[PDB]
Amino acid sequence: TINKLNRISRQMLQEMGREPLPEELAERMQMPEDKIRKVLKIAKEPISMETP
Amino acid sequence: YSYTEKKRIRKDFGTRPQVLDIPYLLSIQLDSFEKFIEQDPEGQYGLEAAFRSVFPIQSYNGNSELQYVSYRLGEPVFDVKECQIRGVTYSKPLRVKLRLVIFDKDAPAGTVKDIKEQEVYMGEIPLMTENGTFVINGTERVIVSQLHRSPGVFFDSDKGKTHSSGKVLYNARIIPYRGSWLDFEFDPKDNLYVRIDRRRKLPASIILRVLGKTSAEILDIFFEKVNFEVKDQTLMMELVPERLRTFDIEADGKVYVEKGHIRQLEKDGVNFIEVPVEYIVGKVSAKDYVNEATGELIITANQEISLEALANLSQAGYKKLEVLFTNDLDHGPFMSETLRVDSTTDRISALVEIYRMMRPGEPPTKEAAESLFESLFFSAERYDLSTVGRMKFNSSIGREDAEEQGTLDEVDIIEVMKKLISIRNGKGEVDDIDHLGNRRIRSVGEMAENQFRVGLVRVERAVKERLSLGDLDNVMPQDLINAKPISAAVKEFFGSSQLSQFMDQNNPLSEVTHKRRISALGPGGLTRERAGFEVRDVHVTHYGRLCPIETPEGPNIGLINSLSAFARCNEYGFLETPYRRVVNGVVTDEVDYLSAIEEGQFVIAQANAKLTEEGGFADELVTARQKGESGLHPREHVDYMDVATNQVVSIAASLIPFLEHDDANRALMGANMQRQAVPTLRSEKPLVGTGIERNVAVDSGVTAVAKRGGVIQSVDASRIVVKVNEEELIPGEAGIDIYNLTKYTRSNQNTCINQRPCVMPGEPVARGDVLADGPSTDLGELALGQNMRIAFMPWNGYNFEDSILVSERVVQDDRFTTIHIQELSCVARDTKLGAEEITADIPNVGEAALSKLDESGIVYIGAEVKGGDILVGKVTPKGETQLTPEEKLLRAIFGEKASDVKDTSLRVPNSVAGTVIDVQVFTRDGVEKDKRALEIEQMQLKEAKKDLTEEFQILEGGLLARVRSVLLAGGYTEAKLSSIERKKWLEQTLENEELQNQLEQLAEQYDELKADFDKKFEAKRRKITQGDDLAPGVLKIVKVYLAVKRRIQPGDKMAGRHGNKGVISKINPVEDMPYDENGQPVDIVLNPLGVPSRMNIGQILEVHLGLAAKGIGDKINQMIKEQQELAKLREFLQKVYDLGDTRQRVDISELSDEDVRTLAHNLRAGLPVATPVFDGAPESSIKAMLELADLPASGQLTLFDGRTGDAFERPVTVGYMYMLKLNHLVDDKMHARSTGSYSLVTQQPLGGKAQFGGQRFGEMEVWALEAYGAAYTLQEMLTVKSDDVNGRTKMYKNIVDGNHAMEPGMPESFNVLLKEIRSLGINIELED
Repeated sequence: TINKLNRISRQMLQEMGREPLPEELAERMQMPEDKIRKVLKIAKEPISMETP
Repeated sequence: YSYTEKKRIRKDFGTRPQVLDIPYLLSIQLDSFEKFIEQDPEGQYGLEAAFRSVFPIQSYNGNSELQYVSYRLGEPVFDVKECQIRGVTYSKPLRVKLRLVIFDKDAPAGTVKDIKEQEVYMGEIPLMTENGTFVINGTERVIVSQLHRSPGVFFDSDKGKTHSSGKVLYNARIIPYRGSWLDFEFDPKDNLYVRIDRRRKLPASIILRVLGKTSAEILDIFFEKVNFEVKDQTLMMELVPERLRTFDIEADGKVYVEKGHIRQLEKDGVNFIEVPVEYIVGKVSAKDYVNEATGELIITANQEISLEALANLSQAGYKKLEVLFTNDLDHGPFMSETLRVDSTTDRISALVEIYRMMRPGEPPTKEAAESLFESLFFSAERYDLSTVGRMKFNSSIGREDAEEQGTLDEVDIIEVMKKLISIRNGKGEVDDIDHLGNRRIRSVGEMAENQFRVGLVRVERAVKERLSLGDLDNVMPQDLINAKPISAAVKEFFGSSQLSQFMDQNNPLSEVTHKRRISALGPGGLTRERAGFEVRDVHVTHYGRLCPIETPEGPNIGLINSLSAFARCNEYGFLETPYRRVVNGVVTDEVDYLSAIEEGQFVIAQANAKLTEEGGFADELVTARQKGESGLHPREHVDYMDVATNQVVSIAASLIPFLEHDDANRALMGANMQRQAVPTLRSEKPLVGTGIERNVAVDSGVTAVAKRGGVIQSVDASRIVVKVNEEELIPGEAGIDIYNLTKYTRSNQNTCINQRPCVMPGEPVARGDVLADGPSTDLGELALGQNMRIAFMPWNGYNFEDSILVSERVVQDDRFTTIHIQELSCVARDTKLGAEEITADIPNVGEAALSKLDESGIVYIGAEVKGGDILVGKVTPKGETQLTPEEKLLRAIFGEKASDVKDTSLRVPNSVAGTVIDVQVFTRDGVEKDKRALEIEQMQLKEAKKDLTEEFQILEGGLLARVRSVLLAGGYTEAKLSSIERKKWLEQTLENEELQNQLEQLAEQYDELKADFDKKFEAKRRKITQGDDLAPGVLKIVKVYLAVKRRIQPGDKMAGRHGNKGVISKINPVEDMPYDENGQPVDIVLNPLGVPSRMNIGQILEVHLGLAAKGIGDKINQMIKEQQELAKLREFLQKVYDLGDTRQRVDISELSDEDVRTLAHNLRAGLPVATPVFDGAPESSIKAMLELADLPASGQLTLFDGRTGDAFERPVTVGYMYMLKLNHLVDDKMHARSTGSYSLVTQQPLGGKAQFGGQRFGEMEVWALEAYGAAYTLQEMLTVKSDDVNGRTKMYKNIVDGNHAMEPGMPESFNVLLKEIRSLGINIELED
């Protein structure tokens, strides 16, 4: 789901020239906007504690 | 004189006229970024070069390719101000036209079957503002230029510090912009050895064999051949005369010396000679000899010749034998020796050995080895000796061809090897690595281009991969390009690069110095620890290019430099400095910009050289420099002259008066701390200056400079409207210029940025005139500090060391009070338990703390808040919390139980008191806006409506005035025009076609004057109304801006411009200050003991000059107060401006009466004086100035002690010095902690004032405590103060209950160490 969201975001940013908004992404995916936000909040890799 | 400078003319004490004005200070950034962005038809600079370097992208099979057409930059979504407010990067979209030609498989390759053209979005490129800054993530950043090693070939040596003996070992290094490094070095055994990419070393003949060179060819290239035939049954050497100049010489008619000059006998000239057989025994062969009958190789190339070999050649019938030349001084057998040690015999074996060196532990194949070599150096995809690198390479080896090639080749490598051999032999010299002709300046444009090319290669691999596959029937080229890698590359460069630095915004000088900074660090540069003495030193080539004074004092000494005043970067990136041509013995005003390599040849005199009326030199033997060495040279031998006296010093060093009387060590500090000054409430000009302040103030961009001349129509504290002159109007323009001023805006260092108007309604202004003075600016002059009365005496130890004693009046008049704007943020997010809400219903908080909050829960604008006051009230849902039995009993007794939400609200930091001046509310799209959000939205919409209406009203007034004038071309009574109501003009009726067509188009244009302005206002409504793109999980952000007035107090750091810094020790009363005979007390008393030891005398001179300046001002004030005639004032002003033999001719005859009165009014607080660096005011001029002001010529007055009234036994130097308030305030440095937060792993107190952390008791402190014998104090610090979790709690309880005793335990750090060592599979255990 995250990978397909990234692919659709890439295609939409290519199409319109700016970053897609959550509502437009939800419309294109035929999925609820709340689910889109939930997916967008979990795509983070933990940051290292040794980073300067 | 310009209008802004005619208001206050600064007296110039210089004597040398200037032939070249100081150029724009921010050219190094603006020119580079213009090179990056502006389209290049030749395709050599900027984005075009990267596009043509990456494109066209060809598929592996050949089915299709993607090629470049053109690029363009779109319109920005937001301007600079909205980008800063919102917190987004100021950038422009990049749109590239790409076409995807499809080839035909059936047709022969190269047939264009189809063409598909589309514009592709390739990311957003950040934009440089007009002042040379970038707005990244809402903050202002500066990209520092880099001083890096220039690409090419450098010849160097170990200086005999590696081998046991001296044995100076020579190496040559070929370093490209991109690709592998090639190293050719010598060994202690005199063998040429080769390294690639700094790995294991091989004989240099391998690189020669891999190019298809036979050993005979190598010997022919690298050696000279001497021939030996057999003539008339005798040995026959072909004699070369230059060689001869241990045996008996032939040519009996001209016998030379036998076994014991040359030219005299060589004069006749013979071509024959006979040598003994032994002369051949020691030589080595040159070519391979083959016998057809035997079919074998009698002697090989590069073999020792023996008697048996000579006999075999004799029997073979061969008569001609050639051998290589070998000496011990001029020619060496190095190549023969490295051929001997080398085991390679063919190209294939050389490739195999190179492959083993490159890729060890891998089976070697011919195709693999061949590929590796071709790619390492002869591939344009992996090797690039750029234009600068190629130019340096060709200059190094003296090659006059292949100027456009960026790949090494046969000729290049062999020329490098030959030149290294020659350098070893003695012909030639090594290169200087610190020489500025070998170091290059790399600016924003080049770095941005490189990162864009990295992104383009990332997208080019995927584009190639997709092109390989053949389903391109319904595929458009915008479906092949992914702009995310390119955007990632540029964003990484502009936000995470070491050279993309947070802007220094204390004052305009800090801005200018940061924009003109060069760093030897950064990617592709040095490191702080690995840098040596040599690179940190001042080179003779730094004259006029790098400032030898301005550099950080510390680990970064010598690694961060500042551009000189007149320094410039040429097209190749090398620093160049201007010079005046000397033609026919006279100094012509023509300026030639010379680089170090061009500077070395010529002899350049200095600006201090005396000149005659005819333009020639006065004294026969002038001082000059040649090849970096100073000396005395004849007048006729001088080729160039310096253009200015401040050519070698940077701007900050050029702003220090009397710099020539100060040491370099203290001038360094003066220049450094001139960038740390904090602007005050009232900007005051320096009484003693250098004349460069105007340049810095104008070029920094903090001031509002008029774009077009005219008459100021309207002035207000936040807006200036200027009526443009009739000669500077674009046809069909409004005719007005609007300047909106920045009012109380936070800077990067939490200072105040404020622009104050300096013009009145009706004042004429020209182009370049200053309309509003920014921070630290006074009437267009840089004003970093204040002029303070200074007495150089000790005062009861309150100026001990570097301490400063300051009078109370300084505090009373707020001379050093500063406004600091601080930004605080409250982020309400979404949690698992619920969503954080901003509201005024804060549990466990009384109505006293809710007084300053509104219904929405946000503090009012203008509310005076102290530490602990609630600014934004936020409540977060909290989970079930377990209660102790006593808490349960308390809740049962008093039924108060309201813990549904927890108070985590934004509170003012402790010891911070200020006024809320701005509140910004950001709400996510789809979240209900609270009442405060709609209030701010309505205020913004009203502001936009009013601003647009007013701007349109003024511009339409100007344009209708133009209309009026077009009618006045004939001239009539517009009273009849006003007889009909203004709107009713559109209700008129005309029947004549001539009049009616006019009316038609006029109506069609008036109604169209509404559509465009409505479009502009609708765009503004879109910008304010729309939601904000916040981080995931963030619901609402409330930002509160606090303005804090910080007054001077003990502990604050105050300093001058001569490196004399100090800390204020006491705020003494006015009655305790020393006072003169007139009763005027001094405001600051400084210790004299700090002048002689640090040898900064320029302050004392400044002090004297300041006194004289103020004295003259006082006289002017008296003349104004006594209402004397204007003739006497004019006479006095002319007398003041005619002192000394100066280059300045300020005559007052053409100054009007009002101009004279304005000038006198601006000279009330003292006459400004300019003393240029190295061209300053002599002591005689200062004494004459003092005598004009009726002051002692020694600058010393008789002072009286305010506490006793007794005159001091000696006169005291009393004057006026320009003092600054540095950004080191005791308010931000005082910290204290008893107990607070602790580290997660080590269970130790955190570090820093922001985290309420504790001080570090390091190893040295432990050593000191052990030396004292203080065991118990050390145990206290180690255990019960840092990491004994039970011990520190027990200590706190014991202190609360009076028993000052401790029960030390085991530090948690030792337990962590134990667990770590056990995790390393090692049993560590505490025996009992």
